[PDB]
Amino acid sequence: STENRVIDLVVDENVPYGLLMQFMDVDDSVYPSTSKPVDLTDFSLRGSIKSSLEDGAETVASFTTAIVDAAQGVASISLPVSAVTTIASKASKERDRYNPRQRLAGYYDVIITRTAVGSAASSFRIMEGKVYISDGVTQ
Amino acid sequence: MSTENRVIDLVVDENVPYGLLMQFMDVDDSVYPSTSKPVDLTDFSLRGSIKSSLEDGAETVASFTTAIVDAAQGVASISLPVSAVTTIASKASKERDRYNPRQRLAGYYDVIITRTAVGSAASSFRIMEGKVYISDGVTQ
Amino acid sequence: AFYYVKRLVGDKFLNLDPETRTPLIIKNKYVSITFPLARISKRLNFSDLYQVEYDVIPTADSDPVEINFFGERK
Amino acid sequence: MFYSLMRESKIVIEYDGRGYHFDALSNYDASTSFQEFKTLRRTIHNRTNYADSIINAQDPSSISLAINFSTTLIESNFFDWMGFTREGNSLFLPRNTPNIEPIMFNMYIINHNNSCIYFENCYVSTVDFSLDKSIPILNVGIESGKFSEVSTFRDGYTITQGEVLPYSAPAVYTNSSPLPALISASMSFQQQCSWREDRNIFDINKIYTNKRAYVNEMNASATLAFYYVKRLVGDKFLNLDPETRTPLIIKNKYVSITFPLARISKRLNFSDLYQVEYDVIPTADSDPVEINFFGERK
Amino acid sequence: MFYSLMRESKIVIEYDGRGYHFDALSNYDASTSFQEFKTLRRTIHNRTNYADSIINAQDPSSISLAINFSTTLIESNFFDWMGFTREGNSLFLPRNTPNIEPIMFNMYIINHNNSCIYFENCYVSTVDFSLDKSIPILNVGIESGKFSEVSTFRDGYTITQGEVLPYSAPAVYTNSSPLPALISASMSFQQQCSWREDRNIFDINKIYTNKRAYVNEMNASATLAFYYVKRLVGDKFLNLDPETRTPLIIKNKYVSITFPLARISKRLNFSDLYQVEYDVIPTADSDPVEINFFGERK
Amino acid sequence: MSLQLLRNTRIFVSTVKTGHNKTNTQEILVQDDISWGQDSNSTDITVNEAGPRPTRGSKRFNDSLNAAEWSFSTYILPYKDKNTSKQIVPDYMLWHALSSGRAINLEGTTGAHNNATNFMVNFKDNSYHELAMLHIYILTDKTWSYIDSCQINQAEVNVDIEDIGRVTWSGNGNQLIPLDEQPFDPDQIGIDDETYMTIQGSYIKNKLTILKIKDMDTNKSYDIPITGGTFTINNNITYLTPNVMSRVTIPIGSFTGAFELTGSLTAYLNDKSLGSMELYKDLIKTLKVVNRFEIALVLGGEYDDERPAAILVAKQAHVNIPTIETDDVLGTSVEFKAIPSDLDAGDEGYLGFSSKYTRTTINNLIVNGDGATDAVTAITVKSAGNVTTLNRSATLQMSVEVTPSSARNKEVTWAITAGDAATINATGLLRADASKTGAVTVEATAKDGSGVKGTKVITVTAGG
Amino acid sequence: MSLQLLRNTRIFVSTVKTGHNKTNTQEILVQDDISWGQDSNSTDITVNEAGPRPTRGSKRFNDSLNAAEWSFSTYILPYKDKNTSKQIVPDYMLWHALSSGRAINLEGTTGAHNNATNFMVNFKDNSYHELAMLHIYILTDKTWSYIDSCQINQAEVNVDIEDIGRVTWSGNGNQLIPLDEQPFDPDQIGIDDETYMTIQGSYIKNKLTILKIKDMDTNKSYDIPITGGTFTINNNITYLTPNVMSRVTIPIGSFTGAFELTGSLTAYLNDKSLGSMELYKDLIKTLKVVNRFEIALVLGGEYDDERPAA
Repeated sequence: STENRVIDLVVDENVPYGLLMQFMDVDDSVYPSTSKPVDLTDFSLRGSIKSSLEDGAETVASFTTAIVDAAQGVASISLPVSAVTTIASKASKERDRYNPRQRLAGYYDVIITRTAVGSAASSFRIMEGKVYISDGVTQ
Repeated sequence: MSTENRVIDLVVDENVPYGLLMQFMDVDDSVYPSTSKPVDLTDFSLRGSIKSSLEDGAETVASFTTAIVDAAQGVASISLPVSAVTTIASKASKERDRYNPRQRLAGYYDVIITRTAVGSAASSFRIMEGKVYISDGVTQ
Repeated sequence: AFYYVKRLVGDKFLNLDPETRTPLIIKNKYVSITFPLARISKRLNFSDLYQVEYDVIPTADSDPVEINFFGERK
Repeated sequence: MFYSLMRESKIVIEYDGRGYHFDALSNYDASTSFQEFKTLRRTIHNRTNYADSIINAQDPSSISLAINFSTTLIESNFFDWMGFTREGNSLFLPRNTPNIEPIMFNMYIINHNNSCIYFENCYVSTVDFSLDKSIPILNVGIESGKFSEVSTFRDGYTITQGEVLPYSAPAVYTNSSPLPALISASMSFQQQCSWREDRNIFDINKIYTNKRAYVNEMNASATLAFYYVKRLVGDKFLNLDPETRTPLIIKNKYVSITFPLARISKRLNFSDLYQVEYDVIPTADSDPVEINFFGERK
Repeated sequence: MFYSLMRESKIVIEYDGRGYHFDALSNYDASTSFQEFKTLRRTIHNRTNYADSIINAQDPSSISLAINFSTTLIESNFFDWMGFTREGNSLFLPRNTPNIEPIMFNMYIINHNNSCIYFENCYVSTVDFSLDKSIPILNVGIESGKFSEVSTFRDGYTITQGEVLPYSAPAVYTNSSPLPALISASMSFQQQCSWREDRNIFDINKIYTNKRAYVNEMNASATLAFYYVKRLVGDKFLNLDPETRTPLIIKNKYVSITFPLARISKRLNFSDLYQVEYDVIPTADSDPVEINFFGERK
Repeated sequence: MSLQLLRNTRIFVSTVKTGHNKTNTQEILVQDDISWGQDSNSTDITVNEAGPRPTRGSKRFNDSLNAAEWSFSTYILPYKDKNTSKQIVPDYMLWHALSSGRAINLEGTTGAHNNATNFMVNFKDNSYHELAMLHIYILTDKTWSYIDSCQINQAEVNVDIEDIGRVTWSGNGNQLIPLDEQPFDPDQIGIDDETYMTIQGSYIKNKLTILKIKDMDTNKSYDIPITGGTFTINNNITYLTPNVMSRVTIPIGSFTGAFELTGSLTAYLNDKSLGSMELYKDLIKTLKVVNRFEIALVLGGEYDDERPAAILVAKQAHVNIPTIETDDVLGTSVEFKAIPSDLDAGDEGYLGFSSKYTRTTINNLIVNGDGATDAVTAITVKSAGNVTTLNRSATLQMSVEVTPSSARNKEVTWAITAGDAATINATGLLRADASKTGAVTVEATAKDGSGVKGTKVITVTAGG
Repeated sequence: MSLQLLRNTRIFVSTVKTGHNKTNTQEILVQDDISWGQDSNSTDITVNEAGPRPTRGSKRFNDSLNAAEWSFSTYILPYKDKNTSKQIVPDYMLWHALSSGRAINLEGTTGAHNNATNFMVNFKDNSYHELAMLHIYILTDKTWSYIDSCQINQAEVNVDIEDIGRVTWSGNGNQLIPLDEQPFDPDQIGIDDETYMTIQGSYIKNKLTILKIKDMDTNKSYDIPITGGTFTINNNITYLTPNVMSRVTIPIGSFTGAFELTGSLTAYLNDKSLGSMELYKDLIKTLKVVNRFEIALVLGGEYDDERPAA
């Protein structure tokens, strides 16, 4: 368990990217952990892809948040193929050790937010990590 | 007979407000089992400050905002707004650590709970201590 | 086998508590054994430099354990 | 990040609310582990491959310390904590074990950057040292029930071991007649306790730690190694016959273990130079075994 | 005083009233010990700490001798004492064990200044020697019942081992066809006796020593090590199949152990150079196993 | 039909196996002691029988090849190049492959990076299992050859007085490969006469060697005239070779060991103040498990006018307990090891090479880490309005003036040392109270670690 | 502000750390090969990881100090002193601390004891775990120092013909301590010119070396003209140092080993009666596990008129 916010995204060159997050609320009080999904009301997600963590870093791209099926908790984060091309343009020429197709493009993090659901701006970061562009061959 | 854990290291998130709440509970070990009643925080105030070093003359990075949430349940919350988080992020050490470039050392913090009144004794008490770290964020 | 390393006082990520389910992967440039969910038990040895030792087995309901074989260029 | 070096450590034993920082520590060894219940439920329906393992208990820790003798004699507290009665600077082995449960204490293993490992519910289970031609050192062995990681701790600034005692050759006597050709006198003292496992159904879904224990027995023992030496033909003093009761003392300039009456068994080895080996235990009705601790000038 | 050096010793075996001083002794090992009955009577009244130990028996001694081959062949008496029948200079393994009890003899280990250790009621329980590329030597193993310290003794001035036999390469044959690529031929002979403990209530308050024993079995065995060698494709003579009955002889210039019919089991090891290992025992109806002792010129 | 002489060998260091240009390959001026090669392992299988007519025959198998060994010695020859006008040592890529495992970037701040003032090498970025990868090219007369995928194992520097400053390189390679065709024209890549003149203008003589040692636990600088010494940069690199029974194998990859920066310094015993005898007596009287010494070995000497020099700096060093070397003149040996503050921090030490070191340049290299970044030299603290005293319940916000005026770190800290009659804050706003009739002091020190002192005795009185 | 030369070293041997007089301390005339010091032990703790971006850093700890080593060579210089009129060697307390573990008593009969005829050293009273305890005082030019609680480990004597009779001492001490103040006036304690003349009157030349060997099992004295040899008096003394992880330690006590008195004697083969060839042939013909020989090596030769000898 503990914390696992750090996960790295590998986006594909020349292909639009879309991620599907099934938000969930597991509780291990009872031995079969409760599968209750969180209910997505007054929730907005924001995420930017910025090269390096230093202050003043240029914004490589910005995630486009989608909220669908609020009852069952799922949500989608995506960005158009034009955003993918803009990301791939500024990616470094050095390739990842384990995969000779990925190149480090920047860092990211998405931040959930409650906007005055109880007169509170309860915004906290969901996940984080590095964004990797995977060089394509089709185009 | 056991040990306390006054030394606690906090990790804040850049561009996000940080909220920590402490509950003070009275305890006792007797013939009947452990009886716990919340401590009534009346005339109880908190105050915390952050400096970049322990040595005298250290630059004050920021200070924490203190509040009491529920006296009957003995809950007090110690936190700082997002602007203070940005201020501490600016003043943090620039030295990164591999395997996790996010975290940077920000300084040392202390929290004193005090009860000041004419009939009350001038008693302070350092409830905690430790170091403050920052998880750098890219959004905002 | 690791070295006992802690980054914070009272750290939560790195400690000696057991982990009922956690995704683990022992990765190389040519092979990667994946445990979709793992049961980790820790053991500390007070040797010349403190060493912690894990005992990783897949959980009851974990997905099949992966063993990838990359020849060259993954 | 912060690595943890054994050489950069400090071991403090917490007893009665006071910290006994045991300096002059040559070497210590410890380990922590957990107990699992791993069963594989292979059925005719599904011959599964994935076990059902849950961590439910902490395996008791076995900590061993090697401590040099010191001028302030803090190390005699290990005999004191292990059950011996005290009069002045001499420790008696009581005729009967005083209490059912041993003397429990906590122990810290401090390290830099507020790092610590907290062993709780410890008891001294073994103490043995060899009086030989090398510097004497007593290896103590304690068993813990619960181990934990804590931020702040207890550090024995004042209660500490002084300078190590200078070497002095051992000598074993019978009354006041010296025993010739000594090789190595090894003494052993034990408090063979046993953990009382009380893991019950109220501890399901929880980690269990041993808390209570009882003393099976205490004992004092010594193994003496000599060279087979005879002064007369058909000698009576030095031979291989057993000795039901004989007063023995393994004496040094700083320590003297006394057996008011001893049961000696002899064993001859036909090695390069013939060696006899004694097995000294106190008799049934013998007076309490003495262990004197002389700091300086007796 | 008088120390006891192993190099300054003399081992004399007393049989039939004659002393067999076994010179050409490379090395011997022996030990003496006593048996104790140590019980701790912990009661609800007094949870005592002092045991009730009484020495009541002498643990049987296990003496091992390593004796070089000699020109006078005194060492064949160990086969003679262990139970083999004698005809000339050749020792037969009898089809049936002759007597229930082994052949008992006493042994002295002499040292300077009238010092001695007297092992009594001994019997030869093991004899094995390895014919190899080093000088052959047979390690005999005898077990004693009673050990004692005596002033005067028996010293074999005349009966003694002569000069050691010169080395000669071993060779193993089948009838008269040599077996190629020998590495190490090890022979083993045993008289697996057992002590009959008859400690009774009439021996209370006394030290008991074993006195009588019976032979469980005698046997002759040999382990042969070869290199895996084949001369033909699909060879019949040299292979890994077991051989129910085949005449074998492990021959030397001074000794020849003969198996009139042998049961051979083979074992192949895929080492740096492939090695096969035999396990030679005589068959059910095989004629008595021969052991010839040639001093010089056969 | 020709014999090849060792005197005609020429060594080129490359980071690429193709596209050789002046930024990837340069000639390395080597000496007589150059050596290279590759050894092979074998095995004999012998039958060991015991019978008569035994088999007496053996058989040999080639089983593996060892890692290629190479070594050579070069002179420490700092100079400034005309193209970039930045001080650089000709064998700079050797220093980089020794220092860090990243791609070479002289414009950066880690590993081998140069400047308009000096050439610098720091080990702050050597946490890699495979450091920067070189390819040594060997040209003997006409035939070519090279060692594939080399790694700089160590660099020996022997401080041998009455001799020139020299460094000995050692390392290992995967395989030594003989080349039949010319990889690159050695005439163009090799150093020309102009840069040769520029280099020979600058030589480092080991005789003019000053040493700067200071006990950080006591603030005691010693004056130790050296007799002879040496320091090493060691990587403990081990090359892994696979074991295959059917075919011979060559090493496939390597793994760097523990980075060690040790040294040994011999000097005569001096009875003068802060001499060798005082250091030896202090070290054998303290008997401490750990030592914190600052060691700055300055090859080539320090002078007001511009001189060449090579400097090794160990900020937090560890000094062994010295021993007395009984010779015709009594002496001692100061064996040290540069340890880091934290294991995974690097920064065990650094080096600075240049043909232009004024004393101030080496001083600010030692105390700031770079020869270009100026460092404070002296301080006199100033009050608020040239005030000489203070009365009870009065503030005194004191300021500071520093020299030089171009120091990078112009800030100071504040403290009270002697007397208890006032308190000071971070900014310097000294505050007092009543019942203060004693003389109190105030102090200030810079944050760059120069060791500059700012003192003032203010005569605080009870007032009129 | 001065450099110290080895040629100005002066060595004094003492049994007391205070109250230094002429009966507790005397100067020992040493040679060029004098040497002393003390070495220290350490340890490096290195992290050995396997992953990419591994930690490459070490750390050193001082853990213990070794026993101090000292050695020097002196000439065998017997003479008679004017005060007692008994033959005595100047480095007699060295011989005593080598020979016995009791307090020095030249009037006795064990260890180093003298007489009106000769100075004698026997090892009849060396059954001690800690022999007589000395303190070597070293004076180099102006600065003082000494080794605390030394013990004579061995004494090498090399019979090197065409050279003077000399003995080489070796030993160990608990700790080498540098002294800032003068312990005793070296002018008074040091040997004066009169005793120097008396000593230089008597020298032992290794060339004039007769050897007396006799087989006690056969009563056969041999005439062996020596070519070169050596004999040693060895104590095999080992110094014990405690192991403490938190603080460095110095040796605390010692324990003497097995006392060995060996030798080696080279000579040419002689065909004459009772020569080297006869001894060699007898020894290789008997082939006995034990031998009983009487050996009396006489340095300096034997003569009717008075001559020095060891």
